[PDB]
Amino acid sequence: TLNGGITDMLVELANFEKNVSQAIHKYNAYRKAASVIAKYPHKIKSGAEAKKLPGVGTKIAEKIDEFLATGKLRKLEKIRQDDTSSSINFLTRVTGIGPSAARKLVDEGIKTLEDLRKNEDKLNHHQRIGLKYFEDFEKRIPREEMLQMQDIVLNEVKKLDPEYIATVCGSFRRGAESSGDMDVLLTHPNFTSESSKQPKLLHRVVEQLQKVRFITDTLSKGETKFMGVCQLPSENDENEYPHRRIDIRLQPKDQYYCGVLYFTGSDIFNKNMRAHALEKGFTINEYTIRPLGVTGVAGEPLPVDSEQDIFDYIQWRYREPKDRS
Repeated sequence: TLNGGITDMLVELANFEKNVSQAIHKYNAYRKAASVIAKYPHKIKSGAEAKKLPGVGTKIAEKIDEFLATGKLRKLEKIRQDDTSSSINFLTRVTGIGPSAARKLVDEGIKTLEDLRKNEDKLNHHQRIGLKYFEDFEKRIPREEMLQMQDIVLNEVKKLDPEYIATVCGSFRRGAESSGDMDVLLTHPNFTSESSKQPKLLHRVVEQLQKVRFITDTLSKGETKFMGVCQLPSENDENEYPHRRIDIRLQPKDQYYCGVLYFTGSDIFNKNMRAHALEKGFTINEYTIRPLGVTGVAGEPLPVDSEQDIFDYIQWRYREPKDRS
């Protein structure tokens, strides 16, 4: 280009006056300056040459002049900041606050982490702890620490009851050098899809994990899923281990490996695996795999005793989790 940087700036400016301002006659103005400058066959070197062109006003020349000196524009910086549909996506980075809540805070004035902490009365318990450990929850968890966390969790589970099965899933299970959090899939032969719902099989693990000081906060304690906060034991060291997000999911025995498969995923891998079951005439859920007919009529859930059965069913060779990108 000769003037791309100017027209880019100008069009973005224009779309603000139509989207956000609904001041449509400044849209039309900014557009005019884009078209002419875009048709002007020389490289603009300052704002006054533009002001000549029958569409670049003083204020636009006033705008263009800034862009060619710094390499940026102050007007567009704060507009990119104050976007309602981008400030909503930063508030959702706090656990507990979905877009539902994120909408509820932004147009009421609160849109920043400082302003979130300027009005804690407007946010529930889950959201408050999420807001408190926010920076910690930003951090990655090195594999080293994941391996330690796994030790604690898996040792406590086995001690409680040999019949419990616990698998740490997610990118960790795919052998990733770092993780965002920990997600434990847990089952017990007393809990099946036909059986009567058994919240204490989950409760007992969570409580033991609190007893040994690994679990430090509860965000969400359900009947089949726990969401909370956890922390490695230190001794006493400058900035000890940061607080980590942990989830524990209790699944029915007969639906467990479908769960492990799903939660170990990779998103992309799960999609590709599901499309493929579908090509072979099977449907895969995080709970079951079933024959699928002609129409979307699904049949009876097939027996799964391992991740391997599911691969067998859809005619794939087993994939190591490490190879599930």
